[PDB]
Amino acid sequence: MARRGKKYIEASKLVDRNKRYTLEEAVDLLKKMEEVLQRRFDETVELAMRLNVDPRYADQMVRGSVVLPHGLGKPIKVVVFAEGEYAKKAEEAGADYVGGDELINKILKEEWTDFDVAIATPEMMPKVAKLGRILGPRGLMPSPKTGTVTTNVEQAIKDAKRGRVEFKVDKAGNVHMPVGKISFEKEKLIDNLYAAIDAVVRAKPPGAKGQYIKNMAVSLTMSPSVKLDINEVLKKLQEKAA
Repeated sequence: MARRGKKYIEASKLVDRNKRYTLEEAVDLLKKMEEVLQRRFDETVELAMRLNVDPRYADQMVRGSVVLPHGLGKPIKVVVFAEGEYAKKAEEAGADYVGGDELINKILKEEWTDFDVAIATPEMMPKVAKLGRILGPRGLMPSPKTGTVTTNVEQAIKDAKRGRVEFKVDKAGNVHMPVGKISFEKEKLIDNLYAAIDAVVRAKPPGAKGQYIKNMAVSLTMSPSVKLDINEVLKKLQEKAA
């Protein structure tokens, strides 16, 4: 498709390079970007924060959850990659699709992605990796950052079913949160974004020193990023609270 790349750079031209945007500006750009990108799946809206923490220490771990104000109409369809004891727990907890090598091969070979969230045990991730190419782009790859790689499958399934978004900073201090679909009306996306940003703000650990947030940006899965103005956003956020 000698079309897709023309579309990517056009969408990039919408962003002022070193410009740092308000949430309301950014969601406006995301929508304009999608107008150009015209993707055939409903792109996930992604929040990226880099935090000033070394999570090697317990007291600098950034970990939490938040029920975004606006999510997809329920029920949320949940796939769990699991074997043995964990598969039983998975289905007991109400997972829609529970499976191992067969499930994984069905997804890859039939290009079947009819579900809202994927969770995997740590033991299954090595087998799940080959799903990176179909799931990655659709925001469906199980990841520790979304807390979707775990042996505590029951709590992860229930959290997904309730729209509780889980986050966990990585070793480099980066948090990634999906905060809705681009198909959502903007007012909803702005709401979800304050909600998510506030949650990470409140997760500030006791060992966190100096300037907590070092970078913030929002993206669609396959679009350029929009940098956010950290101090503006935190001001807007504080002004609506205390």
